Amino acid sequence: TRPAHAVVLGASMAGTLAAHVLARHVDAVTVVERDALPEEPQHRKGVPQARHAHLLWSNGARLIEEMLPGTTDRLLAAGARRLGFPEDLVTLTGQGWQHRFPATQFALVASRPLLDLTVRQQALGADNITVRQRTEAVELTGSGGGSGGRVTGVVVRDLDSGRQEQLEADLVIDATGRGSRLKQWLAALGVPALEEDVVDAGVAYATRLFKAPPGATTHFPAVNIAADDRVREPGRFGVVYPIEGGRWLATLSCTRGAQLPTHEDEFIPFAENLNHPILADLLRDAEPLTPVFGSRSGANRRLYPERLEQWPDGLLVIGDSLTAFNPIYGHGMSSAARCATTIDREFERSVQEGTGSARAGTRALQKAIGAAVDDPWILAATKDIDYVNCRVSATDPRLIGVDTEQRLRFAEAITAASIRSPKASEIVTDVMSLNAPQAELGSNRFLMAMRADERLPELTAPPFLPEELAVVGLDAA
Ligand SMILES: Cc1cc2nc3c(=O)[nH]c(=O)nc-3n(C[C@H](O)[C@H](O)[C@H](O)COP(=O)(O)OP(=O)(O)OC[C@H]3O[C@@H](n4cnc5c(N)ncnc54)[C@H](O)[C@@H]3O)c2cc1C
Ligand SMILES: [Cl-]
Repeated sequence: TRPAHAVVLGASMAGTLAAHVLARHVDAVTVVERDALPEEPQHRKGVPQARHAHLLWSNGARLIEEMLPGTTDRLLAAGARRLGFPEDLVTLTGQGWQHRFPATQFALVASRPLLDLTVRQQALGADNITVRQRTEAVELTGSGGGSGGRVTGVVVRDLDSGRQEQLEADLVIDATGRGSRLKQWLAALGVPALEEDVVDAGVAYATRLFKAPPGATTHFPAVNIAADDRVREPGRFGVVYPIEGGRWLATLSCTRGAQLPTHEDEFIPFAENLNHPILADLLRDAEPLTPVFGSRSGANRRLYPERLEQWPDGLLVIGDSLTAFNPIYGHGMSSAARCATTIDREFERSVQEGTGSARAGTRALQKAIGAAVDDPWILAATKDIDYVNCRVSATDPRLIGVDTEQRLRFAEAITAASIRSPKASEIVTDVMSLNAPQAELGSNRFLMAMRADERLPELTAPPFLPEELAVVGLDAA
């Protein structure tokens, strides 16, 4: 019959959105979060990735705005910036500088603690949501393996008292992120292993927070620098994003085989060694506020519970626990929002009575969630699969059934069109913002746009406007 109590494990972006949506369809929702959740925008140990630059692409932003009206204005009122693409970015691709065409998509940029707080404030206020902070999910309860498995609840431990308690539930949602213990919980119930795809280019991140030149966060673009991506060499990248409070977040990254800064005096020289040194020129006199923070969470990985015949009833997996991506493409929060939107749109259809058990509904929900995360998976995996020394363990025929040399040729063509042809840039910006599938770049429509559109002359300098150079006090020469 119909769920009366849902338990959500984890209260970051995926779990907070999921709890909001589930409270609309289920009598009572409990949220279990290991951290204390701050009432001010502060970093916390359970989301260490929030130290690094975050873009909320228009796909995720619109889905959050639909679920939680007013959120976008609250973010802008608190200093977030709406960055139009490509218009508001100075971007060097492996094919040249991006012409700054009038924006066709956007992303919201704020410090990740402000985004998270603003969302929580909107989403966890409902009267039928109970948030248990400083509480750790320990294992799942129920039975697994052949025929009739079901999850009936969760063992939780209060971290202040050390006391463990059994939390019964009709539906359990794992939103505990890339560090989820899900595989261990499933093995303990007797559930067989999940199918999983990996495309792991060994990407790593190094980030410093800076005080920006006054006014740069409002009147100076974001800047994104990529390698010429010589076929046999690791990629190296850098981005500088404005966030609230007149600060710049600078995130440097590379793929397997290149070295990232780990000491502060190594940071600007890495940016100096990118294909164009502009990031170093911008940061050279900016005031650093933090040491270098690192991340090694850069692999693309995807679990396929929707394929497991022995998936247990009453269990859903969402967010980074289900699938996680190379952060350079910026889709994890959008993918989290898609998971919650999909639950919202499919919950009633899936749980309609008639089958006599929760199996049909659980499996139908997890199958719809699986379809919803396909776009960020195939985008990021396609972009990473041909890096030198990339580790590929995937069954996806879109990836493993195609000629590598053909894919490389396709990719250069798409990039070359996007930077200098406005009609191509619209379609590519749609895909890069997670609003059209990667498959659209192989369509008749896109190929025709690539062929028929004008192509502007190559840019020979970063396309800053004069008013922008004035802000940071640089000279075109
Ligand atoms: C370097 C880097 C840069 C990124 N940049 C971007 C970007 O630009 N744009 C974007 O959209 N995404 C970006 N991402 C991805 C984004 O951070 C995540 O997709 C997003 O946080 C959603 O993840 P989540 O809610 O599923 O899990 P997480 O955010 O990882 O949170 C999981 C939650 O579960 C809690 N938890 C864990 N274990 C337990 C337990 N046993 N019991 C209870 N609670 C538990 C944790 O404390 C945490 O609150 C980036 C990621 C990284 C690493
Ligand atoms: Cl991290």
